[PDB]
Amino acid sequence: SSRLLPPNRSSLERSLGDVLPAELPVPLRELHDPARCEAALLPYLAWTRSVDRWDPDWSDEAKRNAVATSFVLHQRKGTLTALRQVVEPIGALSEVTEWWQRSPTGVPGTFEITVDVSDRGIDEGTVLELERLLDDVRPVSRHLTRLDLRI
Amino acid sequence: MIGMDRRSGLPLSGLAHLKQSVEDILTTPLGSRRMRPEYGSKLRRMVDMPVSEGWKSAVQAEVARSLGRWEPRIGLSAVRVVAVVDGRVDLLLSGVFEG
Amino acid sequence: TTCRTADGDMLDSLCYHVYGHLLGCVEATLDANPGLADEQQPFRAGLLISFPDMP
Amino acid sequence: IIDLSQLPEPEVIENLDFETIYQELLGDFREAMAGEWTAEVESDPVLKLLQLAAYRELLLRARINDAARAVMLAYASGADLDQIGAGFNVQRLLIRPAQPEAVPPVEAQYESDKSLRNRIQLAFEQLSVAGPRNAYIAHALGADGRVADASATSPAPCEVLISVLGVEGNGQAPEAVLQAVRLALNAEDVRPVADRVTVRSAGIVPYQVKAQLYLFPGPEAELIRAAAEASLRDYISAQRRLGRDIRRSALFATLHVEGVQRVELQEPAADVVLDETQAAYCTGYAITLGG
Amino acid sequence: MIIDLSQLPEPEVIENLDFETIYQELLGDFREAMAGEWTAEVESDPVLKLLQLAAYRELLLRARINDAARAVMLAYASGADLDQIGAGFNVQRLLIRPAQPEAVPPVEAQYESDKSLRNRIQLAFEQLSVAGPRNAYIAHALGADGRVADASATSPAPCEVLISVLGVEGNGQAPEAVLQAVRLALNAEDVRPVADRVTVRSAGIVPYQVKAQLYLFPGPEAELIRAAAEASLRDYISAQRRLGRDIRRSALFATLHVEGVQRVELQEPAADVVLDETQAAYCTGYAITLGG
Repeated sequence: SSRLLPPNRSSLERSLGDVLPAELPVPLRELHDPARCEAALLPYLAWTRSVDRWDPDWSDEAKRNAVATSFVLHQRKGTLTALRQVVEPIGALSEVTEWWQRSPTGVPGTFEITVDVSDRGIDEGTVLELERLLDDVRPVSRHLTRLDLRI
Repeated sequence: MIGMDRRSGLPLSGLAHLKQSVEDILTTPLGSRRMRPEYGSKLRRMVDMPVSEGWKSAVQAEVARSLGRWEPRIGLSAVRVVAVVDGRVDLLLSGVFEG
Repeated sequence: TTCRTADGDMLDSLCYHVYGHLLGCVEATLDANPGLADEQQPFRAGLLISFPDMP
Repeated sequence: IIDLSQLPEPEVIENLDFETIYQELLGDFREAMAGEWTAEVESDPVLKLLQLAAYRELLLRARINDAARAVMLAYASGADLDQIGAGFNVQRLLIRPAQPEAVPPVEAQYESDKSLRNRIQLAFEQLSVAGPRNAYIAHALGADGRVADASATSPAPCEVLISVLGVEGNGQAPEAVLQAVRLALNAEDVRPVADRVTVRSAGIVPYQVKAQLYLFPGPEAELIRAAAEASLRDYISAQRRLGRDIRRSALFATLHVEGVQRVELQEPAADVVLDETQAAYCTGYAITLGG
Repeated sequence: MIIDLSQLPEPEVIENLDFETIYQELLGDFREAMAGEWTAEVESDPVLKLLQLAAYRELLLRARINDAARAVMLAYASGADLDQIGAGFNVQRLLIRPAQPEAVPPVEAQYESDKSLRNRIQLAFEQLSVAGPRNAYIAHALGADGRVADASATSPAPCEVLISVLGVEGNGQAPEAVLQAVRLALNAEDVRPVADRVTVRSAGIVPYQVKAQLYLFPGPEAELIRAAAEASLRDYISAQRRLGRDIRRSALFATLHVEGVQRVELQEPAADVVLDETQAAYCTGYAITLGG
């Protein structure tokens, strides 16, 4: 810089001291913070966090929490407590079924779940995603493809 | 040797480069340069000290050190006080040319 | 050997005062210092450099 | 499991060319010399300093980009995924390492790239021990004489249909290799769930390809015809790596190399389907030229 | 394809000189010629004033011959001696800045250095001279500016040569303004009895739309590999602005099947385009989409 020069300096040295270093940003620590990645390279981080399902229609607040909480989701896949948070952009947390609410010892099929989803933002469509968005959280043979919904 | 001028950027070679080579020695303090800490003069430490007859011989002994390091093509002859106005002492830096 | 700066202390001067030479002595200081080079080279008054041994 | 590290390069910082970096520095030089700039100031030793500076952050914008490549798993090179895989509990293993049977012929070998990268990609699918769709897969890749797995369930619940496919040669995997997955899935599954291990869960039909390619009047037809299988013989080994489909266009696009003007296909009348259950095998190929 | 002058062997006529091996010969030619009548080899003898002239002025004449032998060789001449090599090969020394000043200090007429004449005298052979073959009709057809590359043909042997000029301004058609701009150059830079039928082209914009029903996995990389296959489509078609112009169906499979797509469906390319040199091609656009 011009400050790194000795006290004796011309205006030429002080000018070339302000140009010849030519400092640059180093955007390298920002690559692993999902709240500080740029929007053009956010799905690179979503790949290494193994975000299984992705939509190019969400807001960035709904894209970055799927990467930031990709650990807590993938740590507990068989639980309900991350089935609650896997449906984050579709804002819905209403009701869930369990064994003893049905009196005759469960359904034939040993209680596949029929969860309750309550969306209010999008009304057209928004059904055909939830049987496959919830597929990774669902185990391969602990549930059946029976599903319940609400608009 | 052909270098460029400090101001105005013009490449001047023979003896105008010789004079600005000396005045980069005398006016840089020590350690002000980057990665070259043993460069420059202690004349900035001699700034605003009383002009005694031991101050004169300490400037002759320090210009000769600092020009002896980074100016081998100048043989220093003498440094003399030639005038005194309020604060402004002025020194006739005389030396023969070698190299 | 942790030292604290002033608002005008500079890196190549400091590790010349500590080590005695500058051949291989600045980048070894920048190696074992997190976020030192990110800070501006005319230092602020309260940043700490841990100078390593064998530069 | 699809490789991301074969795409065009992402630029985290922009990589400008040499001229607009240079003119940006002159715009910084006119503003710094403001009030005292003259046209005689920008002399020959002054401009060649600015041509150095325009060359050095051309090497710094290339340095920030090359650093940002090797941090992301997309375009990370060797001896650096060990720094990333330590953050994902992925350590490379030893495939017959340096045991000196005789001391000067040292035979050292580690795990290579682009499958170690898959194990870093399959890191978060190994945390959940309650068995999602990929934890039955990612724990079944512990063996060596196989290829990756696909999971499905047609029958009654807690009956897992996993298709253990294997790349070692002509089709069928050995049944002694089949028993290793139940030793690999004991404290990884759910305890009430119970799997059946089917090696070929749908069946194998024999496939071939016969292509009459044309090459340009030009370079030699010996290494360019053989270069068509360089993108094909690794493509067939990657079909049951995901257990997914081949197409008619898979028999076209895997034969286009540098120096192709037209191709030809006869072996399928229409394309075949290979689902998550269905897989197949290709017996023997014959790709020649029509000219 | 020229050879550098720094790898040439040294010639025969250029000699290293020595004052002693001329002067010790003049001693060894005069001492035997006196037959012992002169034997004072002290320098104060006035023959050694003169034998140090006949060995010094000869060394000047031996050097003038070496100076003149370098002046007639291309790898050693300089100054006004490459002007004589330059005047024989119709090559003149350049003018970077002009000769005449407007101010009181005279601006020197800046000529290029003699190290760049050796560039230009040696490139005076591989130079555009006449449009004989197919590689020279097109390079002599670079008089206009708003235009991309071109190729030539000849349907009969004895008379006619065909050049199908296409210029990228709008859709790639050749305007009638640059039809005459080509024909102004080919009248004196061709062989004289050419029937240079410089039309626009036989067929220019033959609109080749593309559509691709891309089928992807809906995961995280579905935005990145969709634009990566789209970027491979951009520089492909931009390389198809050509008379090789092999617009196809299966050559666009490898463009779009990049690493991880499931399949593709090309609708408007259904068959391969039949190829001749005379016609041209154009792509009007596309409507890229996801399968779902």
